Amino acid sequence: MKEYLTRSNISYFSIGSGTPIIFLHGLSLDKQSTCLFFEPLSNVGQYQRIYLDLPGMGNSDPISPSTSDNVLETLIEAIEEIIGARRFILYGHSYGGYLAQAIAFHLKDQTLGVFLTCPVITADHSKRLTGKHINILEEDINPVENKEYFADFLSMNVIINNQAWHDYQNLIIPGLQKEDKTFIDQLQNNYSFTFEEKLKNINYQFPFKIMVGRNDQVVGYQEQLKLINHNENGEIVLLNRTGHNLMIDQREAVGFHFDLFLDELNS
Amino acid sequence: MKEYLTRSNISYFSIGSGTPIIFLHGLSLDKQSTCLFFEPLSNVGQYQRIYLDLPGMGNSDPISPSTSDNVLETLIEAIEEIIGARRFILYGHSYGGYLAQAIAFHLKDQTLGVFLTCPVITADHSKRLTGKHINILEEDINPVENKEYFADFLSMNVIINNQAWHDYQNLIIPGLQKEDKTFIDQLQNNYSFTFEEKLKNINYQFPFKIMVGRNDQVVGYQEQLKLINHNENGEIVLLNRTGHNLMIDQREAVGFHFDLFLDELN
Ligand SMILES: [Cl-]
Ligand SMILES: [Cl-]
Repeated sequence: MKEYLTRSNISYFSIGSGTPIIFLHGLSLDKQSTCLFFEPLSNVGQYQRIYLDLPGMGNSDPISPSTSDNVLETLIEAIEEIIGARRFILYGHSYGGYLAQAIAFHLKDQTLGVFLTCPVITADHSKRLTGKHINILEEDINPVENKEYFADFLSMNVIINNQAWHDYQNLIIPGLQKEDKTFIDQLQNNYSFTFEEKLKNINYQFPFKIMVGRNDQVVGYQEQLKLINHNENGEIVLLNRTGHNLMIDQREAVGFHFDLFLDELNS
Repeated sequence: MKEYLTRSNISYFSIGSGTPIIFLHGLSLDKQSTCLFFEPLSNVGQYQRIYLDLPGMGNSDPISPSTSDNVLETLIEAIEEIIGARRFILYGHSYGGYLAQAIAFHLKDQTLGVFLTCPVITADHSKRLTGKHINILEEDINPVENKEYFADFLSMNVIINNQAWHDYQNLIIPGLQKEDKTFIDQLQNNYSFTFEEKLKNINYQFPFKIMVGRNDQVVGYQEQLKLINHNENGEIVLLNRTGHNLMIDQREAVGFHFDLFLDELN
C-alpha cells in the first residue's frame, strides 16, 4: 500500500473516504499491526482509515525531546495535516491507547468515539495493576521462519496455536524489527502525562469502549475496569485466556466488537 | 421433539447429546425465551441443551412455600433427576441467573461454567444499583398483533425496530401468557436467598461470564462489575444501548459471546 509522510515526519497509510478513523498501534509495534488487522474486516470499508506510525516506530523518526508530551503534540499536528478539523474516530492499543485517550481529552469536540485494546492508562510501569500471564497450549508448533522471536511470542500471547504464531509474525514482528529501542527507553523516562489523573476521571461524552485480558501482565484489566462506571457511554469486554496481544488471542472478538462500536456511531 | 416433566414438576426440553447445558430464564418468562434463542444461534450442536421452566412459570407448577430458597431446592432436585452427577454448564438470565449463581454455589464440584445475562445479584429491588432506561428509535412500528404487549416492549427494550418487536413477541410473550402471577407476586415477598451475601463474595473456580447493559433499569451493571472484582475467572461484557432484554437489544453479541464461552470451556 501507499505510504505517506506528513511534514511533521509521521509515516502513515490512508485508505478510503468517509469519516476518518485514526489508528494508533502499541508500543514496539508499527502500522502493520493495525493495518493488517483491521483492513480484513467487513465494515471499515465506508471509512477513511488512517494508520499512523508512532514516533520512533515503523517509518516514523524519533523525536526530540523524547517525551509523551512531544509524542502527543506531534500526533495532533499530524492529524490536523491529514484531516484538518474534520471529526474523527479513535482506535488505540497499549501506549497507542494512552495517546488515544490524551487526544480525545484535548480534542473533545472533534472526537466521535474511542475504542481501545489493552490500553495503557497508568504510564508508569511500577504503578500499574497487572495480570498474570499464562499459556494455553492448543497445538504443537514447529517454527521455521522467525525462530528467534518464538520465546517472545510464547511470553506474550496466551492462546498458543499455529494461527496465533502466523498472526504474531505478520502483525508483531514488523514493528519489532523497526522499533528504535533507545528512543523508547528515553521516552519511558518522560512517559506519564501530567493530566493522567484527568484521563482516569473524565466522563467522555461519546462511546468509549475497552477490551482487556485477565492474563495481560503489561497493563492488566483492573484500572481499565475502574474507568467504566463513571463513563456514561463506557463499554468494556474483559475475557479469560487473553493477554496483551489481545488481537491475536481473541481475533474474532476484536473484529466483532469493533464493528459493533462503529454501529454505535453510525447511529 | 418432546416436552418432559420431572417428578419435581419442572417442565423442560432436552435436545442433543453430550455435555449438558442447563438454561434458566428470566422472571415471568418461560423456556421458549431460552430455547427459541439458543437453538438457532448454535454452536450448541455437540451439547445436551436443557431448557427448564422455573416453578410458577411456563408449564412448571407453582410451589409452597413460594420462596427463592425453595425455587432453588426444586431446581436442584430437577437437575439431579435429569443429569444426576454429570458435570454441567449453566446459563441464566435475570432471576434465572440469580438461581444459576445459587446452583453453582451449591453444586460447585459439578459446575463447569456459568454464563449470565442481566443477572439479579441483589434480589431486593430497593437496594439495587440500576441504570437509566432509554429507547433508540430506529424504525416506526405499527403493531397489528399483540398491541396490548407493546407498552412493556417499549418500556423494556432499548433498540426499537421491527425485528426487535418480532423477537419480543416470539421470546417474551409466551412466558407472559403462562406465568402464574399469584405465585410470582408471592415469590417476590420472599425473593432473596437466605444465603444471599455468600453469592456476592464467591470466587468461582471456573469461568463466570456476565453480560450487562448500561440502560438496564432492573438489575443495572454496577453490582455485576463488582462481582468481576473478586472473580479470578470473571469475564464481563458491558454495552451501551442495551437494557434488560439484552438478548433482543444485542442478539448477535449474546450468540457470539455464548459460543466463545463454550469454546473457553472446551
Ligand atoms: Cl518499508
Ligand atoms: Cl405471601
